[PDB]
Parts: sequence; C-alpha cells; structure tokens
Amino acid sequence: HMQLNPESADLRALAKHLYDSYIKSFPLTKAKARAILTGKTTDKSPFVIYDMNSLMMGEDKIKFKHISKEVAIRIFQGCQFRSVEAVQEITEYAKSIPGFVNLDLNDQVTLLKYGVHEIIYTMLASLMNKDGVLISEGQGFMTREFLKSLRKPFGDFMEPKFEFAVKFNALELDDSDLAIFIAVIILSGDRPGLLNVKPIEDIQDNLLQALELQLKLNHPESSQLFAKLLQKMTDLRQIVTEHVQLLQVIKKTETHPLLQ
Amino acid sequence: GLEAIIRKALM
Ligand SMILES: *c1cc(F)c(C(=O)NCc2ccc(F)cc2)cc1C(=O)Nc1ccc(OC(F)F)cc1C
Repeated sequence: HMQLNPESADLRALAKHLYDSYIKSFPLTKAKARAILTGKTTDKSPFVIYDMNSLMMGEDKIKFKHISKEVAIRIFQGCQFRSVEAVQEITEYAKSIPGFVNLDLNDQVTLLKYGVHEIIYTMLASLMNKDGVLISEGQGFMTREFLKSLRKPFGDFMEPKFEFAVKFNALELDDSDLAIFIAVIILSGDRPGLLNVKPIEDIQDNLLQALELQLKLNHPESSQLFAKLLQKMTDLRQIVTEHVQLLQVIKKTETHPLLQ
Repeated sequence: GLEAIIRKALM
C-alpha cells in the first residue's frame, strides 16, 4: 500500500521544485493556455488566422517578437524563431533539474540536443485544440486546416504535431504532471554519444519515482497512466525522427539574430 | 545551430 513517509515527501518536494522551475522557464503554462482556448480568461482574446485574408490582417494586428514574399516561408520562419526561443527556455528548465548541471558539460549538451524536439511536441500540445494552435504568447490562434492548406512541403509540417496532441491532450495532464514528464525525457541515458550514462540513469530513476507518485496522486481515474506516459515518450522518439527527416527536405529544397 | 544555442544558454 502507499504511505506518506520521508521518501514520498522528498518525491513531492522534487515535484514542487520542478513545477516552480517549469512556471519560471515557460511563461505560458498549460493552465493559462487552456483558459485562453476555452474563453475562460479575462486576458486579451486571441486574433484568429483561418484563411489568407486573416493571415495578411494578422501579420499587422498580432504583435510578433521577430522584427520572403511567400506566406508559407514567412510562417515557417516565424516557426523557426519560436523554436530557438523554446530551446533556450528548455535549457533554462534543464539547469534547475537536481543533478543536471553537475553532469559532464558535453553530456548536458547531448541530452538537450536529442531532447528538445520531443519536449517541443510535448509543449505544443498544451497550446493546441482540435481547431488550431495558440501563437505569439497567446495573442494569436492559427487553425489546423489553414496550416494544412499551405503548399508542399509546409502544409504537412504541423499535421503530425496535431495528431500527437489530440491523443496526448486526452490524458488531461496538468503543468505539475508535465514538469516531471519533461524532466524524465531530458534525463534519457540512451542518447547517442553520452560519456557517463550511470549518473544520468540515477537522476532519471528518481524522476520516474516522482512522476509515478505525481500521477497516482493527481489521476485517480487512470491507474496505468504512468505506463501510458512512458508509451508516449517511446512514440515521441519515432515522431521526432520523421520531424528531422522533413526539416532536411526543407533545408535542401527551399531557400535568428542570436545565431548571428 | 542547435548545439550553439544550447551551449550559449547553458553558460
Ligand atoms: C517550427 C519550425 C521549425 F523549423 C522548427 C525546427 O525544429 N527547426 C529546427 C531548429 C534548428 C535550430 C534550432 F536552434 C532550433 C530548431 C520548429 C518549429 C516549432 O515547433 N516551433 C515552435 C516551437 C515551440 C513552440 O512552443 C512551445 F514550446 F510549445 C511553438 C512553436 C511554433
């Protein structure tokens, strides 16, 4: 049976540490995204881009954080810039996971290099519903069918992210669950080219214990949710494979200030 | 680029 003992309390404090860091590193939380998407917020109502006329009007009315004549490339470039920002936020989050900054720096880089796309699919789900995706820190909303309407190869770029999100969002995870789930993904001891695997697995084992407890406490209706989330971490591996294949097609078939 | 941004963000 489950007991409230010193070990369980340490796992709750680890979970709370990760939640607080997650809130700090990712300003637009799932709770705030859901409130925007269900019209249950007093914050500013997002502008909806559902066709070319509303895109042209949105470019001018939505206030994008980034200063080609082709719509599909302008949108893909906005996508690229947002991913650079997300890599930074994810790296800031990783620095808060107990043990991570004490690992060999090369292994810190390798964990993040192979982890950030899995975490990007994960965090995009928080911003997605059946209709579309929140953009520009919640100031805009771009529809799933408008993205699908963009010419090849851009039209199929976001489709697998929506597909994943439909199934993932049905698990009804909250920010406390996601904080730990993302930390487990980052501390994957099977990334290619790691030098010192055991210390990574040691941290992951503690994170897995914390995740399991979080899901039992937070999800009374789903006894095997832990197993279901490990299944999603497995799915994200083959899905990122397909994402990087499509990124290479774009890099060599089509034409960020921090990158200089 | 990805590695460069990670090393930048880690420092
Ligand atoms: C859109 C376009 C795109 F090209 C990428 C991508 O993976 N580019 C590769 C790359 C190369 C170097 C580098 F430093 C980073 C990435 C990604 C996306 C995409 O998903 N954008 C994005 C990321 C995060 C989001 O929000 C939150 F994190 F979910 C939202 C969006 C639109």
